[PDB]
Amino acid sequence: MVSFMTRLNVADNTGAKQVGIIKVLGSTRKRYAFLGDVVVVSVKDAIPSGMVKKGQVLRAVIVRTKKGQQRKDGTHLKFDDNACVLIKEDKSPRGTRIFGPVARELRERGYNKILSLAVEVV
Amino acid sequence: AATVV
Amino acid sequence: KINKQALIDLVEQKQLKAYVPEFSAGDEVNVAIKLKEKEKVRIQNFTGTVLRRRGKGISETFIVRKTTDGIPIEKNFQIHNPNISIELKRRGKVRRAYISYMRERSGKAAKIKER
Amino acid sequence: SYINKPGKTSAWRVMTVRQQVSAVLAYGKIETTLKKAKNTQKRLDKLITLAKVDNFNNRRQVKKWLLNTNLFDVDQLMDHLFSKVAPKYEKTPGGYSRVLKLGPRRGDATEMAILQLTD
Amino acid sequence: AVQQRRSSKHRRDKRRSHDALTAQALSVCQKCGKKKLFHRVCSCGMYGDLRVKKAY
Amino acid sequence: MEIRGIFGVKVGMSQVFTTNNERLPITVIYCEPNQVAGVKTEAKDKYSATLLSFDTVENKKLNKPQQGFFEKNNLKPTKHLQEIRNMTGFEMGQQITPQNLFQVGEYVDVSAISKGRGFTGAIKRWNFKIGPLGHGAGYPHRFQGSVQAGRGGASAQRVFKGKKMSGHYGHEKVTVQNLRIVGFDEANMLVLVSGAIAGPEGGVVLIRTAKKKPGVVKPIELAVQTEKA
RNA sequence: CAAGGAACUCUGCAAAUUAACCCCGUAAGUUAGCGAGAAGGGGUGCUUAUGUAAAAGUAAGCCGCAGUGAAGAACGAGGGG
RNA sequence: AGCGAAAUUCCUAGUCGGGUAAAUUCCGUCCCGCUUGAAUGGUGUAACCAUCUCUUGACUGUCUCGGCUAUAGACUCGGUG
RNA sequence: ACCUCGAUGUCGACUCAUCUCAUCCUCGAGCUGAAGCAGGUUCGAAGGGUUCGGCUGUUCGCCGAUUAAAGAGAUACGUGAGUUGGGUUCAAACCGUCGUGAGACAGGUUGGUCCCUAUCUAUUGUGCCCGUAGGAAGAUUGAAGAGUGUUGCUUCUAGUACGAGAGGACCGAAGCGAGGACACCUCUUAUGCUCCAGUUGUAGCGCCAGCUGCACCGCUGGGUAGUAACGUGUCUAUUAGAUAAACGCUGAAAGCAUCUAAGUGUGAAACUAUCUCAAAGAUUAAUCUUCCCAUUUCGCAAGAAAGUAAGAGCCGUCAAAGACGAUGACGUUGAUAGGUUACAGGUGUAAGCAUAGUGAUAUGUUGAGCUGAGUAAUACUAAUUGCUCGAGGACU
Repeated sequence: MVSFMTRLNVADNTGAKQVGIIKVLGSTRKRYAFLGDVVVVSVKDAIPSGMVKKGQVLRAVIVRTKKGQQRKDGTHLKFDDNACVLIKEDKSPRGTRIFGPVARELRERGYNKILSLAVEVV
Repeated sequence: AATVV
Repeated sequence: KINKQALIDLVEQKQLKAYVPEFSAGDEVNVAIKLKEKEKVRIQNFTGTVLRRRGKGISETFIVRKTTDGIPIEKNFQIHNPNISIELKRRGKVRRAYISYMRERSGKAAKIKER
Repeated sequence: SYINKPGKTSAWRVMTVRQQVSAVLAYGKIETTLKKAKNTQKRLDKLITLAKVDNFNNRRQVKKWLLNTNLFDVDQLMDHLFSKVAPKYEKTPGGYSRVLKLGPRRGDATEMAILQLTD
Repeated sequence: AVQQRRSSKHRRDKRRSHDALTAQALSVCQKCGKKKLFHRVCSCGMYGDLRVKKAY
Repeated sequence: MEIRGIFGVKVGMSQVFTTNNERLPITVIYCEPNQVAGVKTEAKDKYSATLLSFDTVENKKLNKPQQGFFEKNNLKPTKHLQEIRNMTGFEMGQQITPQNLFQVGEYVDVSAISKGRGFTGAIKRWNFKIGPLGHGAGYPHRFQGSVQAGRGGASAQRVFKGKKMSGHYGHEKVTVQNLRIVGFDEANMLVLVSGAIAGPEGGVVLIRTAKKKPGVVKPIELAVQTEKA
């Protein structure tokens, strides 16, 4: 689903377009990051202008997973791509605008800005 | 195999 | 002893709704879900098109797909589910009960309506 | 290992059932193994219970299994099936074929069985 | 791999101690003076009542 | 503990909704009434227990010893007999239903014989890892792994006792505890319990009071269908 | 064979795409011969009309998620010894 | 002369820079070249290599991580052995 | 230089581990250069866990990011009759050096075969026979055992105790996680070769149409039942008894003092049970219940020729089982298999016909036809009007 050494697109525009996973938080040998799982990431392909360059390491929250997950309620959410947003260290993201939908499960993790600047939450 | 050295 | 396996359907008749119409594989439908951030309930509107329809009871579930800002979104809906409103808007013609080719088609990805 | 014989596949068994049902429809008594008689019994009963409709739709659908025999070719055996086999068995629901067990064979001592019809 | 020490007659006999053939059940046909098997038909062609196979 | 037990047959599992917008998986058990056959008292057999019976069958085909025992004890001629340890407070010749042993949503545990699998491999049985598949594998590439405990008689030359090894799987009575009960049907005589239950459909199912949290309840309400035609 | 896509591992070893025909477009470098099928793309089914001997080509219409629908056809680039 | 940690280099994982999130490998320069070196040839070289090595796009059960199906064996039975 | 050359197969990696504690973490305590968080040190403790990658063949090492940590060692520096060959190292060749030469180099490079069908033992399963002073059927208890025992994050307690400001709790409670395990196919997927639909080439059923065979199940899109995880449920506790380290009261010896001599205690993932599984082959062969037996009776007086009537077995159709065997349900007083009917699911408008169209084709008849396992009814087919073993309860 989402695991080590995974390249994915960037839902917001801090300067980066393609981002690779480097490790997944939680206990040892997590090997699977779900929606809302903080992940250490690196930038691979990025536009020149912005506040980031190619080489830095940041922390990100996944907002889109192609496989999806069976929610506690019973409904299932799916995607056709993989999107992530970047944060500095706090729940507040660095991004100025978030493109595309964001999962509702993130409400259970904080990050109120993600809900606040979403085009429409699924 | 062989050649135990 | 002796049974008929209709007890599966017998313990079932306590949770069905009889207002769901018929819609097979390629129709444009809308669904609303009740979200509870607080005792104030919010009515999420979810338009889309039928992708699959399969089940043997409460397991009867369908798939709704929408597109927004170039990104497509999939969802599974249980036909028999409280706080779920199901309506039919447009009917089309498809030759497959489940359509899988839609996952890689956007742009003139539409079904001619039924005649 | 490697290239050794394909052996029994879906094709081979479907032939075996088709050819055995054709033969039993031609004559009415077949010597085979018990577990092959069990395999061909389902197709035999399905075909002979579908035979009793006497219309072109089922006449077409039955062609998927029948095949010619040493004494009659495909067409005459087809006509015979609805001429005197189908119109004879209509008041009794299914179960028209029976299997009886013989002694072990001489060569491989395998289980031999008679498959036959019953009035 | 191979055996290290020769297996005497004792080992082979204790190994074949359970290999003997068991008798197969037999029954007498009603109109056939033969000692045929159980649930089977002998060389004269009767399972009893219904006939089925040639005389020989 | 004052455990309460009852018997049934797993007939199939289906899901039913509840409040708070939660989806629950539920198994359905046909609860034929059990009939007490004996009370193992602490004074006579030195252990408290209760022996019951179920699956009544026609008396003629039933064996002679069981028929005589049931005739002398004045019980329903049944097919299965079994007892539960540490169950007291029931007289001989009594009726048992799951609607006077349990509450609406109290915790229980369920036991049944595990479904068989045939002679399985080591990796599938003890969740081992398949070895390499490329760069050369040898004639085995799916097997137990090293069973070595050492080479030489100083520490080894015997295979350790009870080491995880290939063999029979399943067909052994396993148990999963801490399951919430959801649905009672005295009109159709069925019990609907959350989670999943080991054992194939058509076997024996034993529902007992959970040894972890006896007499612990939690309210669960069946969801209602509002949108009507 | 889900998602990830070399994280495997002594190293992409093995395994996967690309194939046939037709139509577009092709570098750095060079001994000016090549490199080169470079790279990177588009069409291929059916019917009718036109078009030649047939094809090819064009247009109109039709169906299927898919049309050398099956079967046989080169993974590529950059740098070095 | 030329070339130069090169298949040559002991200290060596020499220094620095490029490449990577992170580099005893790879590329470019620096040269107390322990022992480079001129027909036992030195340097550069277009095309080619079932040659070796490094990076990379697609690519995939190599892998995170195991599962199913079909056979032919292996397993029971009959004959030989 | 003691055992091996009439061969004892040598690193590392992979899988699988097991053991010791001189503890890497979680746990308890003392001291402090312990204000509180975060520490340092020492004692007690082996139940569990103790990461993923780049470089190099590598252990080691360096580096990067995590976490509770990325422990020290051993087991022929664990394990090639379980895998690999990356190397020392076999024959080829090269660069540098030594050698006047064949050639050599702890100088380095490119290429280079890993044999073996399991006897005993040991082990995981699964059986036949026999045994427990009658047999059979069940249900039991438990002698000795096996497995499970890992923890994080956020919030309240509370910015309270502490400190001054920065900073910041012990003690408990609640909610959600990772890893491992037991299961289970309702949802999601994977598979699903006698399922469905579409589809190219080709040879046939004489041609149209419709089918059949073949081309990896011919290919493609779905998909019954079953089996599976990436899927969902739970397990990871609580407490009792005796304890280590330590902590005490009372108390003298030794009028004081002192946790000890008597006594009475507190005290941890350790220890016995509390959880799960099996178990009377536990020969020391255990307990209870129901059912069965009665034909005089002789020879070398032994209870002997009649050996159930309780039941079991032979054989048969099967799977909730399954390599074989067993186990489990049923054997004409039957629902076990097969067929038929009905129904569920899947598939998606069978074929023919009618109409529109010059033709690919389109609409109605039609949500129709089809279907291995799916659910149940139904004696139509299959399980015969069969055969064998099998009782007189030894003495006190």
